[PDB]
Amino acid sequence: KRQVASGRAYIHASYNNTIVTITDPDGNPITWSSGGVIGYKGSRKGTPYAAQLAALDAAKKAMAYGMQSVDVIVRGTGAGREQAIRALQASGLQVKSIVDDTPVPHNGCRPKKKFR
Amino acid sequence: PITKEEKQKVIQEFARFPGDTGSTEVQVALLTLRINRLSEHLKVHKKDHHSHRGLLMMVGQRRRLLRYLQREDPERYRALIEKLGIR
Amino acid sequence: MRRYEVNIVLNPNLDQSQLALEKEIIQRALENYGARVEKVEELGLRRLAYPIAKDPQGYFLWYQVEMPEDRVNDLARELRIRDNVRRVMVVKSQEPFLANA
Amino acid sequence: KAKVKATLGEFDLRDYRNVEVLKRFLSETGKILPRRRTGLSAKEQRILAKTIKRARILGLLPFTEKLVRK
RNA sequence: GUGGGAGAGGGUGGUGGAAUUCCCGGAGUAGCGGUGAAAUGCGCAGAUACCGGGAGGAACGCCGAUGGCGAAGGCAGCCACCUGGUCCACCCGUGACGCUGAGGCGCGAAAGCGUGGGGAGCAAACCGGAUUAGAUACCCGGGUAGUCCACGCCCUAAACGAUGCGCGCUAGGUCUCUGGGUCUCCUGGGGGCCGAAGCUAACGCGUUAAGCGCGCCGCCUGGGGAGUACGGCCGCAAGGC
Ligand SMILES: [Mg+2]
Ligand SMILES: [Mg+2]
Ligand SMILES: [Mg+2]
Ligand SMILES: [Mg+2]
Ligand SMILES: [Mg+2]
Ligand SMILES: [Mg+2]
Ligand SMILES: [Mg+2]
Ligand SMILES: [Mg+2]
Ligand SMILES: [Mg+2]
Ligand SMILES: [Mg+2]
Ligand SMILES: [Mg+2]
Ligand SMILES: [Mg+2]
Ligand SMILES: [Mg+2]
Ligand SMILES: [Mg+2]
Ligand SMILES: [Mg+2]
Ligand SMILES: [Mg+2]
Ligand SMILES: [Mg+2]
Ligand SMILES: [Mg+2]
Ligand SMILES: [Mg+2]
Ligand SMILES: [Mg+2]
Ligand SMILES: [Mg+2]
Ligand SMILES: [Mg+2]
Ligand SMILES: [Mg+2]
Ligand SMILES: [Mg+2]
Ligand SMILES: [Mg+2]
Ligand SMILES: [Mg+2]
Ligand SMILES: [Mg+2]
Ligand SMILES: [Mg+2]
Ligand SMILES: [Mg+2]
Ligand SMILES: [Mg+2]
Ligand SMILES: [Mg+2]
Ligand SMILES: [Mg+2]
Ligand SMILES: [Mg+2]
Ligand SMILES: [Mg+2]
Ligand SMILES: [Mg+2]
Ligand SMILES: [Mg+2]
Ligand SMILES: [Mg+2]
Ligand SMILES: [Mg+2]
Ligand SMILES: [Mg+2]
Ligand SMILES: [Mg+2]
Ligand SMILES: [Mg+2]
Repeated sequence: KRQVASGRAYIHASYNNTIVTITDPDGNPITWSSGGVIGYKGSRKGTPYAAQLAALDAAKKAMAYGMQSVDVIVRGTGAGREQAIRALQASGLQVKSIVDDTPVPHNGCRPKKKFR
Repeated sequence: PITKEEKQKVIQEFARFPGDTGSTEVQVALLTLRINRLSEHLKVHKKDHHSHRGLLMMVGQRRRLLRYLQREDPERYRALIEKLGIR
Repeated sequence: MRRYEVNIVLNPNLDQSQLALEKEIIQRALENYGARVEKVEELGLRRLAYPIAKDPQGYFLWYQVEMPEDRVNDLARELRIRDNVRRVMVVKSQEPFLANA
Repeated sequence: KAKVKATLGEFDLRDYRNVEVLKRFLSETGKILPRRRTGLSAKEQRILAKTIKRARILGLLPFTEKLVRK
């Protein structure tokens, strides 16, 4: 009910999950999917198969609003971070560009015991 | 800090003769000025401890030269101390 | 008196009434702190590398002065007071160290 | 590959205001290149690091950028 | 003395962006998170993910190093003020003024204590969920003292180079920081690696000595008991010598 036909796609890939949002060129989202939106429940979400299916679910949701041109943004490292990109180029959506924007601090916040 | 303008003003005042740069009187004069440049810097900045160390080494060196002057010629020692207001 | 360099970046939306005011204000602040101005370079509209005050550009000034040293930080305080004034960076002057000479 | 100082002129290493030459020493991101890629000396790189940080605070050089690839 | 030089040396104020958290709004559905799997937890009062705006505290990515400074502890954004140490060139000045150093005095990471703040993230204790034979733990979700600041205590350490300080002497090669120089190099002062003579029980050290010597201080004399008991000094206490 929007008829955007162009916009951005953010891929937030973690080791426990990979999640995709589709927005308009201003940043406001349209639809989205994840490893939990599709049937997968547990650790299966941070797998490259789930990352592929979640990417393709949001793509078909964006076809409803009429998306054709897609700029891709990626944040984080995770199993299936690349399988989501590869799924998106062949999603019918013509991929405009791909940018890695994973936020890196300047050593400002003390990490949890796990990360040290 | 301590510019070469103020530096020469002291050397020529305490020189035993024109051209004298290293007399015991001149060294103690020079040392004592940086004593006061630091002791007035340490009235404030009481938490500056690393600069406090350099001060102790200057006093030790100043008293080391005064203890020497005492042994060789006690008069110029009194003429020096009375001129600097020490001890 | 040592020799310094002053960098002032202000809002690049001012007309001439506000631009002349902001700068003659800077002149007034330099007089009150005893800044003998040696030379001036005005770059003006320049593309910034990141948004500053939500604005993508900045109007650039540069002064080289000779002033007493103790008064510098109070001079930096006096300049950031103005709303239009955004960046104030004061650096002690140094020799142009050459490389690949 | 070439090195920065190799393909360059005689420039002021303490000038934080010359972005055109300082843009050469930044990577694709806003990062500062290692010595291996700049061909600079020990004392030279230490001056460049500080002068780039000066340009960063003046909004002339970026703190960080976005990679377009992968 | 003079003239130069490098530096996360220190203190004070100021200041910049990235990131986390929280708040506000926009937009947006059904889960996010987390693990070897999971569950407590959070989510329809609308989270996670996205854009914008705001607040707050703490820590400084790349540069960054096997690097530099410091007596040791230890010191990383940037700017400025105050400031310490040290190194080189000149061969100018004083004319043994030197070295060590029982006491004393001062410094002394972290933790802990007091008063008053501050409190984003992290996180003893503790609250939970798991795992397990059991979990008083590692893994997970929360979370107070505390970590930060000011002022005053505390005086411990693998406070490590497990090597006290100063000097003189005794093959070099090579990597490096920073000066000077007649700038393939020479000459100093630091920081590394090989290795002559030699030392060492061996590993290894070897112009930064653990070599040859000299001066002075500290300390050692089998393990457990025991850094405990007593006494003393110090401390608000914990406790220290
Ligand atoms: Mg999972
Ligand atoms: Mg302002
Ligand atoms: Mg410093
Ligand atoms: Mg400092
Ligand atoms: Mg909201
Ligand atoms: Mg549920
Ligand atoms: Mg609920
Ligand atoms: Mg619930
Ligand atoms: Mg509820
Ligand atoms: Mg708050
Ligand atoms: Mg590093
Ligand atoms: Mg050193
Ligand atoms: Mg250490
Ligand atoms: Mg200095
Ligand atoms: Mg002579
Ligand atoms: Mg002579
Ligand atoms: Mg003589
Ligand atoms: Mg001594
Ligand atoms: Mg003692
Ligand atoms: Mg202590
Ligand atoms: Mg502490
Ligand atoms: Mg406290
Ligand atoms: Mg936590
Ligand atoms: Mg925990
Ligand atoms: Mg078992
Ligand atoms: Mg149980
Ligand atoms: Mg032993
Ligand atoms: Mg010995
Ligand atoms: Mg040279
Ligand atoms: Mg050497
Ligand atoms: Mg042998
Ligand atoms: Mg060896
Ligand atoms: Mg020796
Ligand atoms: Mg031995
Ligand atoms: Mg003993
Ligand atoms: Mg016994
Ligand atoms: Mg004990
Ligand atoms: Mg007794
Ligand atoms: Mg007792
Ligand atoms: Mg008592
Ligand atoms: Mg004890």
